[PDB]
Amino acid sequence: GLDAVRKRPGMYIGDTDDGTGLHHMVFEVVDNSIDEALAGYCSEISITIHTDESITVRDNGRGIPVDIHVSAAEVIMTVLHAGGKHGVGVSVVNALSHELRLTIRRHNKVWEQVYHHGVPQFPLREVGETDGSGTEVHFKPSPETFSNIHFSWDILAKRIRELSFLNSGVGILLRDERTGKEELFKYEG
Ligand SMILES: CNc1cc(F)cc2c1[nH]c1ncc(-c3cnc(C4(C(=O)O)CC4)nc3)c(-n3ccc(C(F)(F)F)n3)c12
Ligand code: NA
Repeated sequence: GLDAVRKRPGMYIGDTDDGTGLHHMVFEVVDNSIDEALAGYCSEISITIHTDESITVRDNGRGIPVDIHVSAAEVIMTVLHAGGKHGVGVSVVNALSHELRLTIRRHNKVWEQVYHHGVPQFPLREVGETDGSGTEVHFKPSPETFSNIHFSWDILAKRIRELSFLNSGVGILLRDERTGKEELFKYEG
């Protein structure tokens, strides 16, 4: 389970001391929005660095399926092994965040779930009406995992430029609330 991730984090997320693992936290979450853009359902992605060095990734895709009739969203946020025999998954990000809030806008409803170190505080639950669809993940990297909790504008921006070329017409906004800086990365092909 996620306990093993918390015990050997660099094995899952990358080096936790040289900046690799910390920024991989963002890139693992973002990859899901990129997949949603490649699928043709997402045209806007934003990545926000907050003053407390937490991160919000938000997209305007279909939203994670809820599939309650344990929610599908809880499965993808908490299960490490999908079964059987590259890319570690958002469950690793969850395990290594001291708190993470997932908000889904889908099928006229807003669903949310909160976790601490990957452990759900409560089940995914509906909390209101919405007119959009999409997914938002707000995570706070664990300072007990990363001795340096500070994000690098240059590192994120370099990777976002590479990502932008893969999806023409998909805007990726990088917003740094620590400094007031923001930049829209948008490739037109
Ligand atoms: C920050 N945004 C974000 C994070 C994350 F962490 C997962 C997703 C995400 N944005 C998404 N937007 C869409 C999907 C999605 C929706 N529907 C499918 C389905 C399809 O067949 O295309 C019906 C199964 N796959 C992916 C999604 N999800 C990424 C994984 C998953 C899922 F389905 F496994 F839960 N949803 C994510
Ligand atoms: Na949408």
